[PDB]
Amino acid sequence: TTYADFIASGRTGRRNSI
Amino acid sequence: QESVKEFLAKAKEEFLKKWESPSQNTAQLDHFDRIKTLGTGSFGRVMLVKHKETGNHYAMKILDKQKVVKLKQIEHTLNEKRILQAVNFPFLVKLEFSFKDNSNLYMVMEYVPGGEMFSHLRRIGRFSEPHARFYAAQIVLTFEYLHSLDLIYRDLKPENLLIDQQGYIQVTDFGFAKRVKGRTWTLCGTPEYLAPEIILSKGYNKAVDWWALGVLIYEMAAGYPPFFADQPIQIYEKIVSGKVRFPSHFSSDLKDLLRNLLQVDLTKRFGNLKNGVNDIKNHKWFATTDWIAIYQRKVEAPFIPKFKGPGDTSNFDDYEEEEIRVSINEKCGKEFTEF
Ligand SMILES: O=S(=O)(c1cccc2cnccc12)N1CCCN(Cc2ccccc2B(O)O)CC1
Ligand SMILES: [Cl-]
Repeated sequence: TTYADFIASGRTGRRNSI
Repeated sequence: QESVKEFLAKAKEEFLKKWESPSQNTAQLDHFDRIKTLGTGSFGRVMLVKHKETGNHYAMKILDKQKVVKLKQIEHTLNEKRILQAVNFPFLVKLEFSFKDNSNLYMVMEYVPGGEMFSHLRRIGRFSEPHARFYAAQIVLTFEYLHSLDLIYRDLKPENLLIDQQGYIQVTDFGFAKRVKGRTWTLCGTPEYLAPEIILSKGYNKAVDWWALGVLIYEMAAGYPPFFADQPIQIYEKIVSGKVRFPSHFSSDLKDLLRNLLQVDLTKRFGNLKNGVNDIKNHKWFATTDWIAIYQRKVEAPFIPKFKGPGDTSNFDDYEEEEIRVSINEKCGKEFTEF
């Protein structure tokens, strides 16, 4: 699912600035 | 209508006055007892502190001057403190004290015990549309206020929104907020929230904040952002494509709003058109929103964080408690003269 793809992305935690 | 113009004109006069003559040096370190580390970053820390005289709790952001200089953050750091002491709006965190010593810069802010929107969203999964709309209305008003000061915010994301004891939002981070009457060019922000024109090396303006609002609304309502991937470059490629998919539970009104906020063509993006912010405020998805009642905080919040009193820290994570060292030698004095 899209949520599963979100989890697989590894970007589920707090996101740092570039 | 004429009331709004008059309110924003008064507000800009007060802002520019404080902007031109910032407050400095309104407390010192030994006025405070340290209680707990609330957050740790590459240039400093945020700690829960108790003012010894009054017993009031505060969040104290502590920035290591040498790390700030090492990481090329001098202007952002000075800018954030200058913004915070000069702005005044219900959904913006209040700066109570600031000072510096040999080693560090200190900003002492009202303590928001409910923690980041981010944790609550990841815990619950996603917010219902009424819940998401409640937060969204506050960001819309906040952006209307900041844009009236010619400030582009550029750093919107659930990580940067705190939930107060009334359930309302407080915006905390202003390092990237730039005074921009025209255009600006810096690549900065968080990948998931970057407008395509920031990725595309074009000049950009405050319209990037309305794009980011679209990202935020999508993430609050879906539980995940519209554009994600294993690596930032692949997020950039999805963003600049005009392609986005919606969860099947998104209402029709919500999708129509998001199609107009997540509009690649910034000459067709809501907030950036002839009627400005009123295209958003008057959109069908916001039909039930009492804008004035939101601003006056007279709307029953959909969620109230759990707070077992003042100084409760249960909505923040646990961090290794490190010393606060203050060197015998003044570090970086010339660079931070204006702080
Ligand atoms: O720790 S905060 O939640 C925080 C910040 C401001 C006021 C607060 C009032 N009550 C509670 C917490 C508060 N917080 C909001 C999210 C961002 N970080 C990350 C961070 C951590 C340490 C130093 C800098 C930064 B930074 O990205 O510039 C820290 C600040
Ligand atoms: Cl995390």
